[PDB]
Amino acid sequence: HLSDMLQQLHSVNASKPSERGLVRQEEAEDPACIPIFWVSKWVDYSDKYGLGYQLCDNSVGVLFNDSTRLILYNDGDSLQYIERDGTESYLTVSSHPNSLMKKITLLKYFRNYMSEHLLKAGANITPREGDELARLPYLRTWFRTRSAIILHLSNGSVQINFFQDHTKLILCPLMAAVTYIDEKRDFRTYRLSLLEEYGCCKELASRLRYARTMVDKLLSSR
Amino acid sequence: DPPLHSTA
Repeated sequence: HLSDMLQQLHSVNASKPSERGLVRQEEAEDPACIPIFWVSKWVDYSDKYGLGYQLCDNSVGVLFNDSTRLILYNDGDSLQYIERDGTESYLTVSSHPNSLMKKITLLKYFRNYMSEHLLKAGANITPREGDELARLPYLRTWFRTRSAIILHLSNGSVQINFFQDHTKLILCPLMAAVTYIDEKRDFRTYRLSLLEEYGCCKELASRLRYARTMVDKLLSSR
Repeated sequence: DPPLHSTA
């Protein structure tokens, strides 16, 4: 879907949504497209350990330097491990697996740190309804630019948090939608096809051009 | 102690 995201972001930009006679992005709204998952907290420690993240359901994930991942579930006991090829495994905290015991204790540092010291993003927003027992999405790859950090998940999502103005950009290619969060922390969910029809402001257009550039980077860092 | 993290 990373390639499908290019085709959606090409059409909206080729229509030039800020250069219109009258901008009406309120008419492009669609609240029923709100994502199920997004990254609420992150911790860079890739110089030693890896990047750790927290999803909106309080689940904590961590991506190690050798491209291996270990996720802890919402009950605080269930552990899912993904290997350096995309192979998944299931085990528990109390019933201690000795081979991963180092990574469990490292995960715990990330988990404690985020619950104690960090601020939750998109907090007030009510998430979308999903299958209760379905699998969690993990982190495929990430990179940092000057202006933003780019988070690419395993469910097709791409999230882009901007550093200076605290704004965030969630891209969902499956039902073709974008969820915006401004600096004053107000959330709006848009349909991209309707964002062509009716257009948007300058800051939404300049960040939808910038997102497209990050997608091209995500295809090139492989 | 991390060098970098999300909004604190």
